[PDB]
Amino acid sequence: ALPALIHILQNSSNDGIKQLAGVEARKQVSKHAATQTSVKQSLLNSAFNEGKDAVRHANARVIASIGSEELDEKKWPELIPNLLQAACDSNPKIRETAIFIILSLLESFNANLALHIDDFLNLFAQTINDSASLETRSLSAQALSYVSSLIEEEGEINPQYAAKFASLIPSVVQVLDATIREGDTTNTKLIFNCLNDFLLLDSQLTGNTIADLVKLALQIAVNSDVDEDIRVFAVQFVTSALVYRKSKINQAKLGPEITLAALKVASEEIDVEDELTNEDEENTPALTALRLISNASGELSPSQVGVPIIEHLPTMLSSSNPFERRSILLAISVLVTGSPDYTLSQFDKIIPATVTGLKDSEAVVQLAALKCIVQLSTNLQDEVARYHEQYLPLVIDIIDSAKHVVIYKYATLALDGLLEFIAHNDIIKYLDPLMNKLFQMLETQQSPKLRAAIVSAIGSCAFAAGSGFVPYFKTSVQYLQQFIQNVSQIEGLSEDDIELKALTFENISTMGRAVKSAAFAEYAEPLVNAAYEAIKTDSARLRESGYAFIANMAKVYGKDFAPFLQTIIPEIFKTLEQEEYQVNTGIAYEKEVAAAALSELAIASKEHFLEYVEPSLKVLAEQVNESYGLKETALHSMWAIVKAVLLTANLKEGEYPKGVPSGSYVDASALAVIQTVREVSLNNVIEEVETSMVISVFQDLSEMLRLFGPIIIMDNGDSTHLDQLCREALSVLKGEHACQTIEDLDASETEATLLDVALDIYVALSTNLVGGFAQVFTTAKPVILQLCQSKSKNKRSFAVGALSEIALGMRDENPFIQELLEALIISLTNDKSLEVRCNASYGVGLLIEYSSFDVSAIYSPVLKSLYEILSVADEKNLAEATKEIVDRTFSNVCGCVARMILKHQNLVPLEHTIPALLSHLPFNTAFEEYDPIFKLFLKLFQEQNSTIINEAPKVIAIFATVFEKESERIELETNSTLGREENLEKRKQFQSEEIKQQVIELLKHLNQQFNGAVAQNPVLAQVIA
Amino acid sequence: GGKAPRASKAA
Repeated sequence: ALPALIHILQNSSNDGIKQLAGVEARKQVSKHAATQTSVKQSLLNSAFNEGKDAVRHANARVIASIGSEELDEKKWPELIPNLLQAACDSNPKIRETAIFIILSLLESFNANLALHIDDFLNLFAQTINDSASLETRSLSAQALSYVSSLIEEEGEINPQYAAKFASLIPSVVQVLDATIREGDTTNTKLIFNCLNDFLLLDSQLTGNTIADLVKLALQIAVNSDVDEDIRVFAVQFVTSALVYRKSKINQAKLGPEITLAALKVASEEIDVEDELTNEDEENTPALTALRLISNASGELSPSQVGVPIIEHLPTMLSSSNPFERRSILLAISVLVTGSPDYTLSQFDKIIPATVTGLKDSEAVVQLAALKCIVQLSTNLQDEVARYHEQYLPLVIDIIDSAKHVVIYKYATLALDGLLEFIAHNDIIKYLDPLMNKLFQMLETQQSPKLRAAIVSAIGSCAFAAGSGFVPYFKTSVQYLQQFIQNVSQIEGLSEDDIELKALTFENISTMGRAVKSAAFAEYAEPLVNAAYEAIKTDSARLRESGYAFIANMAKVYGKDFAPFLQTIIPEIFKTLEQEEYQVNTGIAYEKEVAAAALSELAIASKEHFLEYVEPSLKVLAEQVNESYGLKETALHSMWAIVKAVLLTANLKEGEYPKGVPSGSYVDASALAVIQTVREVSLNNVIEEVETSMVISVFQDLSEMLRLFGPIIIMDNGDSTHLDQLCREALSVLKGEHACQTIEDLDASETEATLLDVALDIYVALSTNLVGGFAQVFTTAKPVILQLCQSKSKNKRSFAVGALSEIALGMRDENPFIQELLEALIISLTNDKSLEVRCNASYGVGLLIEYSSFDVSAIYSPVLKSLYEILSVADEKNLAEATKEIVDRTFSNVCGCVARMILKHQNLVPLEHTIPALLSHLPFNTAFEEYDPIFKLFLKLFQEQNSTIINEAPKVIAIFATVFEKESERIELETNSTLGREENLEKRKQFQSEEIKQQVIELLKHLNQQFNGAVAQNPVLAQVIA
Repeated sequence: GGKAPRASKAA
């Protein structure tokens, strides 16, 4: 039934047919009597005599598939011995076809080939250097990939084998050199695949080569004589080494050379007019390099990648080669994602640089700066926004005079991200001109790519402006209603046409968050019906926009939206169970938003969601096990369901009973939900090798414990899951967790974040358990104290900050105050980082406040350090370390000094300390530190202490600012867009209503004494009465 | 990881 295909292969007069049958014959080898030997020989003659290689290869592959099958038992024992013979033949063409046939056998993966590893090692050790056929040398390198996989299959790596295999690696490098010299780009790529497979190998096979392979790929990548496609192979290889063997790169300190190599390739000339008008190649060297810098920034420490880029920013930005100006800007835009914190600290350099880019004559440079700004905004959202007064005029001017479509898109996109995060009070100055400009722009531009960018920017105005968007609400929906007609009719629409509708659905729902239910009522019903139309549509992008609309609806209507659950939850369920492979990115994005919608619905529906809890947790749990890209988000939504249940049971955030629970402060039904998700959370952290998975779980557990207490991790006196959680978290601190193991080493920002989120488990358990935390804290304490000594500035900062917060959780029930206080004083006194000393001073005051032993010996040294730290922040104030840090250091130092005066007034000489305190008041940030200062003011004035009594005018002025700031906060609280309450606690001036009343009561007393000084101030006269 | 600091319109 099968032999037919072979005969066509031998005989067909037309030559292509011989080949076409060979392709089919190989496929049909497995299914398909005494003369199986006659068919073997006919193939071998054809495979060494046929004229043209393609037919030769066609014959050879059929032979190999036969050999693997005819190796159930010893059915063809001479095949491998004959091929080994022919590969040593004097005729180079005979050797070439022999190695080709051996390669096909190796491609069969027949388990019996492992019987021959030493044969292959000996043969390929010779044929790899064959001086007659470069093709034969390349096939031998290709063959070596399979031989290595065989030696690793063995129980124990044969040491003799791996020494032979590693000895061959320089030979493969010699082949790579040869193929590049002869221009055989087909084989150059194949050798690059061989180099890529070495990355995955066990270190015993590769020797110490991997670092030198990287060095060599960089030599190839930077050399512009080499063909473009070959250089891409080299950039990709180094990018591949960052993923699979960054430990080797670190050992060679290759990060900076990689960064600089990628920087030089990125500066090469590109097609300017294509960049400017062609709406999105990453197979040209300069673009591939940007992927290299991006991956380098994610995998390595900012000292290895970010610092080299910033050191070259001044010379490249002023270069007369616009492509060097363009490069450094795009280098920054790709650095920000993996090194956000490092990038933020360089804003004193980067913000002016982006401004210079916007001012450039060359549009390619202007486009780069805008891409940089976009990237910065996405990543460090409000930080970029604060510089709007410089940006907005510059970006508007570019929009007004743009000559290319891609500059217009990125200028609108840059405006979108800036406005999205501008403070509510600052947007008010601009809101009317922006609004009229955006709608003037929406009218002019008919390209759906440009209209989508404008609609998003308009939605960002509403988001920032909150209630201040009401005057524009009706006219905006009137206009935008046109882009959401015929939602169901998705045929005859382009991809950009789909996106313009989807963005309109999403940003109209953002307007409901800005102007709330009352001003949204006019259009609620038609818009919700259209959103359901989108959910049923065959466009995943369109369904995704529908779920986004509903999620924001949940925020607007709360329980009032509950009658819609019965229809919507089944549409969400269908979305979450979709098959995820075409991967179909639209479905991944749709699944993410549907999951957000399901979480938002659960929170809002309250009691009405209970009948959906079990089913929702069933669907979500399945996605954690089987979904390819939704595990973290799916697990997060389970915890959101838990939050919905616990709030429905009227467990109020932060109102849980402290200490290890002997039983449960939650009813049996809610406890069963918690235990379910608590079980899945531990299962996805234990022996988990995805660090993003471990981070996500630790974040969810931290947030849930802070909100609802130890019942999240423990109940009924059983601490099995608590011990597991700390066992895992302690592993991450030691650097010994599975996600880590694939001591002083320099760490990436992701690696450091992993450290911080594990510390956050301890910080949250200490507030949960108070004195009951001491037992659990005993193992981590030595590790964390050791981390306070790291060569890493962020690690020292994380540990000291976490020790300070742990102190706050344990309060006076902490049996280690003396030991912790001693460590933090060393940090306060000797650390070279202002940020580290900043966090240290907070813990020092807390520890002193909670100490019950004699601290008279440490007051004087600590106070001297506290005045010196006021000295290093003073100089910095006048002209690594940001202004935010400096201002926080003043707040924390003053809080620490106040806590000490409060604790042991007799030990502190007030005549000099009170003015130092006053001179740094009012605060600019860290208003939590007012709490001890208000308390100190209360006590000093109650004792009619002379030092404060003479300072009444400064004290009155401080409270004028405090109450002025407090009312501004209350106005912002009511007018803001729904759900932007990220920093609600941080802008609070008072830590409690009780202390706020004491300050008011103190202010009234101050009015009688000092004869109405208090009421002279309009702010305080209002609060006094 | 302590006092010094370490979602939006989109979904």
